Amino acid sequence: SGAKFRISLGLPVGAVINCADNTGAKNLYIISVKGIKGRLNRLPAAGVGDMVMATVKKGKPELRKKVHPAVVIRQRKSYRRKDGVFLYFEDNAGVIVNNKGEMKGSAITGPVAKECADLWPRIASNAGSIA
Amino acid sequence: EKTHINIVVIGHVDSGKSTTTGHLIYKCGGIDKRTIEKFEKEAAEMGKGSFKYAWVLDKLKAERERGITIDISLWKFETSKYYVTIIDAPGHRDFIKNMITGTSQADCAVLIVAAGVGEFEAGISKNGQTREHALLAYTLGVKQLIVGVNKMDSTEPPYSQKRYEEIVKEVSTYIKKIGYNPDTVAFVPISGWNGDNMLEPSANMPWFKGWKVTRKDGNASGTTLLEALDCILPPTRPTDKPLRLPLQDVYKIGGIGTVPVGRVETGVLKPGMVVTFAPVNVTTEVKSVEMHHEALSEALPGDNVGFNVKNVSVKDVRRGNVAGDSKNDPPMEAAGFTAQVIILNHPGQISAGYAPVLDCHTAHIACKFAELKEKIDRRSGKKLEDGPKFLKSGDAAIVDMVPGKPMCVESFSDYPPLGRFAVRDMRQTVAVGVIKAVDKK
Amino acid sequence: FPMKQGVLTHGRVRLLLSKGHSCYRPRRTGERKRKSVRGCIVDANLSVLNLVIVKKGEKDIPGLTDTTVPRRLGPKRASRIRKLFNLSKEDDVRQYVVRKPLNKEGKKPRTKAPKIQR
RNA sequence: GUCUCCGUAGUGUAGCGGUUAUCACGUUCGCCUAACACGCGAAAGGUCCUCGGUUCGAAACCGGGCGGAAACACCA
RNA sequence: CGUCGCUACUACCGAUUGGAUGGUUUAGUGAGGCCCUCGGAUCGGCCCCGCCGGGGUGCCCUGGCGGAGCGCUG
RNA sequence: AAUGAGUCCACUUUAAAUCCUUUAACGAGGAUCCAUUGGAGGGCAAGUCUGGUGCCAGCAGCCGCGGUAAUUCCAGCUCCAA
RNA sequence: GGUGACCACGGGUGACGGGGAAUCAGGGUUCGAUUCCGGAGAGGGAGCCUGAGAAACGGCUACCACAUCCAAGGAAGGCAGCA
RNA sequence: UACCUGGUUGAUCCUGCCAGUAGCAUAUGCUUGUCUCAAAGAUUAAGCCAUGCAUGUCUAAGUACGCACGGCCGGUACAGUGAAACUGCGAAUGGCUCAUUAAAUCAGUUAUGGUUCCUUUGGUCGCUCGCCACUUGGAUAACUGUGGUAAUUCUAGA
Ligand SMILES: [Mg+2]
Ligand SMILES: [Mg+2]
Ligand SMILES: [Mg+2]
Ligand SMILES: [Mg+2]
Ligand SMILES: [Mg+2]
Ligand SMILES: [Mg+2]
Ligand SMILES: [Mg+2]
Ligand SMILES: [Mg+2]
Ligand SMILES: [Mg+2]
Repeated sequence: SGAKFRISLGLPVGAVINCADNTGAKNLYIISVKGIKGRLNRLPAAGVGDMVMATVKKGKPELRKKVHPAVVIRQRKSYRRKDGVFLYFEDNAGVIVNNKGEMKGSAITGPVAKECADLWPRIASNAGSIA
Repeated sequence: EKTHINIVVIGHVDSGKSTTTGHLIYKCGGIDKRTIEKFEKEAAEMGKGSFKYAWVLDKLKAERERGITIDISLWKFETSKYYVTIIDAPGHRDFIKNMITGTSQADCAVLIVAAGVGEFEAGISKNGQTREHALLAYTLGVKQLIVGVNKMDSTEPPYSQKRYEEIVKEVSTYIKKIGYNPDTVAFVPISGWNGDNMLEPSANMPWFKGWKVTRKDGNASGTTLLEALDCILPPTRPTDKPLRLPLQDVYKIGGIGTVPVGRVETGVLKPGMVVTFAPVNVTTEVKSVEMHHEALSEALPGDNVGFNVKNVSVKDVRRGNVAGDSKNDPPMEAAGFTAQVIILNHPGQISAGYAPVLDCHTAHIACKFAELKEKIDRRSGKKLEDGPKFLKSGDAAIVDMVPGKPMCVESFSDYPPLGRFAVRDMRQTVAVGVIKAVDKK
Repeated sequence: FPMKQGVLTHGRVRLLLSKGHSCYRPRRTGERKRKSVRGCIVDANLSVLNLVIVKKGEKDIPGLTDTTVPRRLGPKRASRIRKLFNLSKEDDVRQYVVRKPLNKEGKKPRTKAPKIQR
């Protein structure tokens, strides 16, 4: 199998990231991160490959005032990939999925982090490229 | 060259139907190595690695996600003696109508039986389907079948002689009651996932000498499942009778329109000849005929053929219709038909009026008893009583039927594969019947 | 993808190839089509490498430097046979042409000579 | 195909594994008026979509199948 | 004849710095082609000319290896 | 007595056919080898016929018909127009 | 400076223009996507090679939207032609 | 064919609209025996297209050493029939559609003394004083051979 290693998160609650799928949503506003137990005063933060709860602030009106599961596919914060490579992306981007992991949309614009691609097979199939 | 037959693989859930079928296909020149390598890549990506051979036929997203065979799928592989296309049954009581559909359009049947400890016994039980699949194959009209014993490496100890002999005995003791002769039925110990005893004789199990069959037409004795597939007797194809096509599925392909696909029961189908569909009563002209990505000029009986009819939408003709020649006598709606049902397993008493689902050929539509005419003995059409009040399991009876939803049926005397039907209720097999008379509109 | 002289890189590039450049023949007159070509610098990532011997070694390579296959058909121009056979001026130019002897089983044997030009 | 929900007098549709009931009507309906209308009186009216299992017995506990009502997939 | 009360249908106003789909555009970024100024991966000619050679008679008519004149050139 | 509409040989046509025109032989007495579509209060040609329904069902472009004796609805018959 | 109540400019068109069609006292009112002539376009734009003639698309280049094959490294598209 | 009729009222003259009436042009319903013509995915989506075809071309008169056939008449450059290929020409016509387009397109009229023009036809082609001309040089096709890619009407080396 193989589990995901720890990476630098850099996307706390309240971050607005780009919406990289063709669902008609333009951005995702992260309201929480899945699997976060917590700590007093600590903001729950997410890296690439993390499932988050998000609301779209701008986009199609039938997606706006709801809570969607999303997965972070690109982050601007540099992270180490266990081989000495510190990688970061041009923008923070995620895609809208359901709780089972498959995307609401059908295509992804831009690259997808290898961590997210390895952890979510349904995202990796629609990924144009893996960085 | 080559003759056409159809084979259905029937058995219990998790007994290895789709995996066995896919590996038999791969060994018989079905698909190249890199396509199945990509299939295994995907299978590893989600998790279900052992289901990779199951993917060759289970192409749908839902089937691939659940790892469960839902719908019938076709695939072709050329063998030593002749061409064959395989019907992959679901193997679930939830999709029993689907396998009734699939078993109807098949000439032979491969009864896959699990050999691992526990799975065999769970298969042969009141909630099992190894009884049900074999019974319905005999009901719908599959005479010659083969029983294959799978998962020889799963059982403890692996490749055991005592296990296989016990399986053969326990299958034979009930297949005699169903109707198939174990002397004519070939028994093959196989392993689809490992690929054992399928194309070449085995090395892990030298104890198996070889199966033998004793038929009137010809005696055969092979070592692998392929040799058993070749020795299957050719069916009697009724080419002179008027054409009938029980419809399997409807597709709307880009640029060639809506192409009904169904098995040729009687007659011959050719391009440029006007057909009528019995239930919806729509006339249309056939453009072209093909099979398995290959065209045909003449479509012989017992062939899964796809033909393009002109100017009919995908919704107008749906799953379950019967197609036929417009010039020859057509299939027409059956307002009522007198059927000879034999009650197999029904706990409650049968009165005239309860509505089970009656599956004639491909489709499934519930029907209601109007009145029960005569209580008839278990064979020979021997009259016993006039006008019974109620019926019970273990008896035959002539009955007149009024379907709730419109349906077309044909008599067993005119078209023998049309006449076969089964009756289902209580989520079980309640009766077995054939149609002798039918009233048209 | 064949390599093109002058690309001056290792890897593949896309070039708008016109008539008579390389790696491209025009389907119709004036047509230029963009095509992918390998760079001229050779590295590990190749299928084949074309090599042409410029000068002979000390010994003979088996199957390569032996059994010299002749050029099929000789010169067709009158001046081009004059150079090859050192003709001065009009010295049996008709009969100094190269005659091609062709032999087939059912064929009745015959010699073949070209229509010499200029 | 795959899932998600809804489906009880003719509609309004409460419901409780020991009872599908009532309500507003709609109708019927004595009840007036030539006829109305206006009032007066009463009634009927339910397989709980449907069929099963569970259960001492279930509409409902569980599952199916059918329709609708939403998606999601679906390329010889 | 009008208000009021009940039931339908049709439009109107209306917070929501409402929403959606078109069209035309400012500004920013800007593929690609074309033109100009460079550029020079390569391919040919002359100067070949270390030499054997040479004929009107060391003074070559050149039939080739070969360096390369390490220039002039297209 | 006369004919076709159809069966159908040949010719003809035509790139090759088809069709038309010719032409053998069959082919009409419910000549069952069967003419329909809309109407009959007025506008607007045609019934104050008969049987049902009873302000219901329905008809009705408009006037209007129908609440138990309907020239108007549903039908039969008979008529009208093309 | 130039154009405008002699209607500029702007907007709409369910507008390709014309020869023509329907109707028919006379006058008119509507219709002309449609076989003849002229124009425009080849999914939307844009830029070009060749050639006397093209801003050609049953030619090319790029972007956008769709969309085919793939061994995922690439490659190939334009039926408002006849079906 | 230069035409009217029913409906406001207790009844009458009007105004006035509604309804009737006839044609054609789309669809639809019912019906349909013969024969001659004949429109036909324009209206909505100038929306999307599988497959197949729709543009190729040689005379005596540009280039044949393909055997791919073949007359040889036999001591000869080339008999001839000709694949392929080079060269030349065509592929800017035709066909489809009507989205754009409101002095724009288009119609009639007129001009290019303000321009270009393949092809055909007709002129012009000794008008020029200036060590191959009895004919000059090199390359490349087709062709042989070695291949690369999963793939293409992709192409490289010799
Ligand atoms: Mg705090
Ligand atoms: Mg010459
Ligand atoms: Mg009448
Ligand atoms: Mg327009
Ligand atoms: Mg026009
Ligand atoms: Mg035109
Ligand atoms: Mg154009
Ligand atoms: Mg263009
Ligand atoms: Mg030219």
